[PDB]
Amino acid sequence: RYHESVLEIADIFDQADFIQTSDAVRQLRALMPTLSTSQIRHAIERIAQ
Amino acid sequence: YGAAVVNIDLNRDFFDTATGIDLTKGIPLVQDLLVPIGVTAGAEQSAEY
Amino acid sequence: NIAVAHTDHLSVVYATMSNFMLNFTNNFSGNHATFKPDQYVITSPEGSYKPIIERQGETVDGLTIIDTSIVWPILCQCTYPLVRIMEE
Repeated sequence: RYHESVLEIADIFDQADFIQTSDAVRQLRALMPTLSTSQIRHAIERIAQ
Repeated sequence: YGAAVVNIDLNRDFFDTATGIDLTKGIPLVQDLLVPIGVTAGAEQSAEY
Repeated sequence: NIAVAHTDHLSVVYATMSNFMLNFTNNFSGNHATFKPDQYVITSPEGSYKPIIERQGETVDGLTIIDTSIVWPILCQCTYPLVRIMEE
């Protein structure tokens, strides 16, 4: 009897210049599709472009 | 007189096409930044928000 | 870089393939310390003894010997539909 579930680091730590935990950023991430590292890299490359 | 409706939009003049943003739909939308993998074509669209 | 292709795509091909009709044996319990294959023979009082699994060494089929080196191309020279940017 248990529930396996993900726990974000933001939901553990809350240091101001370490782990961004603004509810703004929280909900904004909640909007994001699941991400691989290649996806993130594609994002950075796009912003840079 | 005769202004039917007055909205408060993000300013297109500031968030120009040079930003990559398209505001014609009433939300910011940027193509090919964050984008899901493993999905049918046209499933990428919501992530543009 | 390739880990999503493995976990979040290839895993399903394994999960399907395990349900295929002719994949009839239980290959592995996930416990290296304890698992042994179930072993069967066709066997007769008259004296036949035909083990289903047996060790005859390298065969003409080319399935018996395993080059583990295969892991390298898989890590370092394969593309995947998930990596990358979108492919159906």
